[PDB]
Amino acid sequence: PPSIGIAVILVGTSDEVAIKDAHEKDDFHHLSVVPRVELVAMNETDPKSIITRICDLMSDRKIQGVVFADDTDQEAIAQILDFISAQTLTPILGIHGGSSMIMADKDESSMFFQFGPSIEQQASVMLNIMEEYDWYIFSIVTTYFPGYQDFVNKIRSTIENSFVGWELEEVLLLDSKIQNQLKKLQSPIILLYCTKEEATYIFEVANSVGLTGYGYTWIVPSLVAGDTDTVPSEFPTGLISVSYDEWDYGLPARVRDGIAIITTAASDMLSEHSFIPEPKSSCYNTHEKRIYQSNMLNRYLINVTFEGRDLSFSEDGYQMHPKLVIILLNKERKWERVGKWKDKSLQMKYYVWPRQEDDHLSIVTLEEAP
Amino acid sequence: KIVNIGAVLSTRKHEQMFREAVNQANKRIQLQATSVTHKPNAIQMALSVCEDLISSQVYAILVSHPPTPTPVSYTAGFYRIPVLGLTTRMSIYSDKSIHLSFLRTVPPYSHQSSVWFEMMRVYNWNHIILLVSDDHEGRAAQKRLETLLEERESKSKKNKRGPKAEKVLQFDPGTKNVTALLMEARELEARVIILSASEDDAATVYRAAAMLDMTGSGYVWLVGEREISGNALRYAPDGIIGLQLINGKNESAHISDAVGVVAQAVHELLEKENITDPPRGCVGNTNIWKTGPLFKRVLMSSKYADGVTGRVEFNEDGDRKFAQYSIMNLQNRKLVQVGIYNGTHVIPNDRKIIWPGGETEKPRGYQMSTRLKI
Amino acid sequence: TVPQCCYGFCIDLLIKLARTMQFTYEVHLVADGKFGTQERVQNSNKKEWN
Repeated sequence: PPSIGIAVILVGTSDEVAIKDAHEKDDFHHLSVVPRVELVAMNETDPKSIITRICDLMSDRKIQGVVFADDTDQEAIAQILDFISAQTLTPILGIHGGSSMIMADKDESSMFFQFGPSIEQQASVMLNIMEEYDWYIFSIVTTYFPGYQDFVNKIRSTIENSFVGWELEEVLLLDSKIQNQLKKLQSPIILLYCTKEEATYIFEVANSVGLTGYGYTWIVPSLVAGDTDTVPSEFPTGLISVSYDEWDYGLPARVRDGIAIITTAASDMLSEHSFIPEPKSSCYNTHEKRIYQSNMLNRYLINVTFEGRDLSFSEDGYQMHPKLVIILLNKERKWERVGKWKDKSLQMKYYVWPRQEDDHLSIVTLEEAP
Repeated sequence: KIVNIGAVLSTRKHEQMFREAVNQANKRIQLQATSVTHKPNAIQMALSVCEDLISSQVYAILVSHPPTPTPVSYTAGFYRIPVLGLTTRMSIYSDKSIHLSFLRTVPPYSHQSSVWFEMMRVYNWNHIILLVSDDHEGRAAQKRLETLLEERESKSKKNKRGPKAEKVLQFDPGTKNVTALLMEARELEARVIILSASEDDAATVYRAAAMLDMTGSGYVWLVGEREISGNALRYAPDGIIGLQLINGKNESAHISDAVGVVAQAVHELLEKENITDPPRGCVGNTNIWKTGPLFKRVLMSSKYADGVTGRVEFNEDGDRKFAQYSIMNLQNRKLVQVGIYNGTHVIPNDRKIIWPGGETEKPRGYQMSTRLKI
Repeated sequence: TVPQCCYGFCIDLLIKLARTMQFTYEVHLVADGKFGTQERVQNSNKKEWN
């Protein structure tokens, strides 16, 4: 079993000795090829540094694959990872930070990926939680951030099969007129699609709105949640945002996901096709022979199961069976873990949401017809 | 007070004339400049970009396309730096998501066949049959075709109805056998064949276009110069319909007048204050200064009445506005200029522009078929 | 998927309809079983008229 180079990019604070337990730990004899691990830490946030040390991973060492993770949520470096990745024409997936955060409009020639659900799949999880919310009052207010008409018609798509009359109040394309236009808000849930910095001033106009008070709900996305440790004081109190795990899912376990998905990505290809790619000639010198890449391997690499859980990356790059966590902010000034959502499947801590005006009317009974 | 502005292109004589641009530019308070060549390796391309440009620390940089191809711009976004484009008539560059910042010197093909949608009165033909290659930029292209199309319905809210559409077909890129496309074309009663493609794209288009005589006399096949450019003249069909974007040859003089507007932009930077000078070192500067969005509200807001290339304009996306395309009628295995739009200005030729069929006579493609199916 | 016999007073009314405004009447049958409806597909969230 040949050991092919794999670039593992550890950004920020990380455990290298433990990274040997997340990389060097073992190799699976079920495969006709072996992993070859490359682990270093370059903490620079400049993309030309990603080009530097990555093009060094190709230049000095010889890598058939690569992996990286981010120490922050800035996705410009991810856009880099796309551009230079396809420039290298090799797949990779962000395991942490903005690297794990996907961006819109994945490059066609790019075989790279990331760890996370689709914004579509994200909203789907938001719907499973809507079931967990057991609330019929919804609405749509969101900005020009990516997926605008997309996630619009995607909301209309998620409720497009809805038989129940659960009310989605209105659609709002966000842009003084903030609260002036937004005052029509009715439904108990507060849900929006925009950036997190966009959510800072949006949340400022939300405190300016005051409609966020108790007896109402607030929904936000995984990336919209951003850093759990980062709480803008203007966001809704204990706001409910499910996300991919910022705690539970191991980033070194994500390293097992990367190197693993690389190996299994070589499983059937090396098996039948018996084709593994060579390392790129050079960042300068790989331009001509670059025609030697084809779409079969990654296409063959599509269907996969990581640690038994489906590892297939979506044609858009998301995970076939992504592991998402039901989550919310708390009133303790911390993000409260509200559960986990595995595809349609989901879990939570309690049988009720976090919960003048009366609470509710029990009025217990038993059905007696008529 | 030297203000640094960037540029990129293939032509080195254009780099000489770019240094020349910094001079009269400095005349129209001071100017700075730096340049970088074109690297076949994209890694080398944007790499040496970050070498020069970051060190250059210009707000925006011109770029050509010696033929997506803006990974150096992908570096500008790392600093959220503004970007000044020229070349591509493809609107993948006009996608705002990937690169939040790019400024095209002139409008791409984005309005190209849409100028024919303006010609809906010109040819007075209300039946629109849509052919295309299958690609992203093409997908958005026909999407815009629907927009301006659907735009008429909004205008139709409020002369014998309006410009009705027909089947939209995006041919899978690099089509061996277009027999599916032309096959669909046979059933069409309309004579209006609307498509646009790259050269090797257009291969089966113009080549196989008459293979079934799907262009058969009276069938109007209209397109742009970007469709007519390249090998399109080799197999070029008889009496084909199309135009040529005004000044669509080269971006050199477009770089001249482009600096013409650039001085207006930095002049607004002089008309502004508290702007963030771009940081020098790429490595070591981890935060994009807010001047990028300032460069959006500025370089975007920049409008020059008339430049060396004519009126200097920009769309809402900031490329050009009211831009012209020169109508060129196919004759003698060549395209003879039949006029040009303002975007709105109908210019009839001196000679009658002849259809692929007999002369210029305007057929009606709405002709019904006796066979009536149920 | 081959030709078979078709007749009816309705289809007759079609025939007379052509008998007013003349168009050669081509008899085709249905493919699916339903009449038709704009309907939801299984994926892609695009209107499917059935």
